[PDB]
Amino acid sequence: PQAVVVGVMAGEGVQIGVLLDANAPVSVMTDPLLKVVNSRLRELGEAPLEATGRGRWALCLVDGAPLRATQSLTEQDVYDGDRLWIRFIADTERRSQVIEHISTAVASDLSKRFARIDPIVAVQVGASMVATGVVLATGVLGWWRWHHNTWLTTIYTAVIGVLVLAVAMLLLMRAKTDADRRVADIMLMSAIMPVTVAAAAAPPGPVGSPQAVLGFGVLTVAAALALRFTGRRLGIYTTIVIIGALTMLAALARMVAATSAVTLLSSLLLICVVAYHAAPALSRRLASSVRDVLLQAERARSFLSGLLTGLGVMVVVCMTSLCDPHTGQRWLPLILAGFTSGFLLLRGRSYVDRWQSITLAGTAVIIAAAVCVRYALELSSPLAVSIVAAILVLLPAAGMAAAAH
Amino acid sequence: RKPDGKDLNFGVVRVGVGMTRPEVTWGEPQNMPTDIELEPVTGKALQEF
Repeated sequence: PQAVVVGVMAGEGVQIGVLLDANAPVSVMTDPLLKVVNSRLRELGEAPLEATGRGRWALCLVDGAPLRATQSLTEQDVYDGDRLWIRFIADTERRSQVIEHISTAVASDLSKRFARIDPIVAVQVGASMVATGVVLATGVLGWWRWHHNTWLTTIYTAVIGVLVLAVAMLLLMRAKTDADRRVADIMLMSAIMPVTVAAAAAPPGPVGSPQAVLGFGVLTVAAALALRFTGRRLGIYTTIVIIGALTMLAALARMVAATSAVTLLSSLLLICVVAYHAAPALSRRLASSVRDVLLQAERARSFLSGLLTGLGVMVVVCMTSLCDPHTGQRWLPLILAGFTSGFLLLRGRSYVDRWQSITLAGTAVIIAAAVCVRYALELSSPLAVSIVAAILVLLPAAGMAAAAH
Repeated sequence: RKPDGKDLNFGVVRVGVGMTRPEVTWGEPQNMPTDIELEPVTGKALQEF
């Protein structure tokens, strides 16, 4: 217990293993320690560490935070095998500055703490407004067909799709910086929505099972095709491909032959269950020399975050459709939802990434809440709503309490 | 530090931080209006300045 071995970082990146005194105060070690790292760099043939004007030498954690100069190395939470960094921190002492006449003083200070609007942001706002515009146009065009499934909806939407896509094409070829690419990506992202309803609106007669198959088909193909050639925005495109592909299979079955929705809903639930188990494997197969490791790691993470999210959307939509307060053994799907929620709640702890772990955890809570709301709105009664409200408020409160207390 | 006359900082020691007079030398405004003739906005402005 008299000493601990730790790695010390020095100028431009040399890590050196050292055995430090575990109880002397850190300020006693920084001076001779600087001499030692300099001596080794000199023998290695490198350039030593040097001061610049006014400042001081300090010993810090890898995160840069300095250690308290008077405390012992054992008094701080530093253990054998950890690492520290020796660093130069400059002098912050300077004159104070005063403006008395208040109108000028407000303008001067207010201009330094915040950012004014500029032309680069203006263009991104414009792109965001047009994207929002076309999704509203397709919505009203897509609503008219429910009352009149004529050629108008497809003819009108097709030209919009072509026009938006044609613009995005010129922008993608001309883009030079990430600022330009964000504008183009927003423009391209919006082109998928009109083409989808444009295709699905072609088969005549009352809308239903046969029309749906084309929409989810072209949606799945377009999202996948965009990703293939663009190689950016993996998460959003991947999530659309999953929900599109899975819905197309269900739509095809219902169009050909299906005894009940429960059958398809149960089948989808089972397909998602196996997919949740296979998820990390899919991500692994779908994804100067050092660079290769960095690129692969984040790409895998991207595919996995979208995959876990898309499956979440399918199960919440499916589970809320499976449970029912009037059909048969009303309690059977309710307890099945409980068992399903428990699996996701337990399995969510196996993920280290914050958004993957948080998104999975949240997916279980929304399923529980949605079922409670379902059993409150339908089969309505004063006791029923009273009971659900008590359950709905205590449920998350208990989860928070377990972590906070 | 050197004691040989030209070095003005010899025998001087820093004790802390505080107020000091700048090297600027202000000249009084010509033709100043009398107290009853002063306009209110420009009066306090030149005074607080």
